[PDB]
Amino acid sequence: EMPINLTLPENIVQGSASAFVTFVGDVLGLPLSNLQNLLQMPYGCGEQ
Amino acid sequence: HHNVFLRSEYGDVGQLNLSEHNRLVVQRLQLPEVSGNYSISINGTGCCLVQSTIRYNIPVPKENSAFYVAADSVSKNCLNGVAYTITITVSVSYRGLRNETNMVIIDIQMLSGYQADYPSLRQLENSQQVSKTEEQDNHVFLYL
Ligand SMILES: *[C@@H]1O[C@H](CO)[C@@H](O)[C@H](O)[C@H]1NC(C)=O
Ligand SMILES: *[C@@H]1O[C@H](CO)[C@@H](O)[C@H](O)[C@H]1NC(C)=O
Ligand SMILES: *[C@@H]1O[C@H](CO)[C@@H](O)[C@H](O)[C@H]1NC(C)=O
Ligand SMILES: *[C@@H]1O[C@H](CO)[C@@H](O)[C@H](O)[C@H]1NC(C)=O
Repeated sequence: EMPINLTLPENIVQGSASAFVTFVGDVLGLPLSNLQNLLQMPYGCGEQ
Repeated sequence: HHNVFLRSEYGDVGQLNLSEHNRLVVQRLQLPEVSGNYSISINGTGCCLVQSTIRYNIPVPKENSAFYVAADSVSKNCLNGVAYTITITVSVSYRGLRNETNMVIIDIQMLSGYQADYPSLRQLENSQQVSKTEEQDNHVFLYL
């Protein structure tokens, strides 16, 4: 029965705030539909 | 078997069920109040993951010592306010205690209604300072 420990930082831009909760039926289920986009950081190299 | 449910001090937000069918699809929840006091619970037998994320924007927190960057720009054809052509120049330096730095990525967001100069980007490329350029979704990425 755990609460959610959320605290928006001070000096925050008004209107830009969203609280999301993600649930998965399997432990390794989240990295399935986002395989092309595991990370928002851009690509461009061989290791990337 | 899993049944999960979220509560606030005013009511129950969500009541979801996880079973053999509901195993590979992700469940999305969005809190209507961003500063509330919520509590989740999962009941049943098995193993599950819970993720809680907060998304916001901050106004360029350049107040502490960090990987030093100083960005500015100049105009050349300034006319009646808005200038048709802009010239962006940035300065980068490293101030950490590490031995030596690795490859770095610089991202510049376009100033609202503008677009990249492809000849300028390719001139930067053929000059030997940036090994890769990229432009997409009004962000220009240079890989140093
Ligand atoms: C989590 O709880 C701590 C109290 O131990 C609090 O200082 C913090 O602001 C809360 N939120 C985050 C995101 O750490
Ligand atoms: C179990 O999940 C199914 C999915 O449709 C649905 O009947 C309901 O959400 C759950 N049933 C329960 C908790 O009895
Ligand atoms: C929210 O609920 C928590 C539960 O422990 C408690 O701090 C209090 O009842 C509420 N806090 C508020 C309304 O700031
Ligand atoms: C870090 O490692 C480098 C070797 O690459 C060498 O200069 C020294 O052993 C270390 N310290 C500094 C300040 O570079």
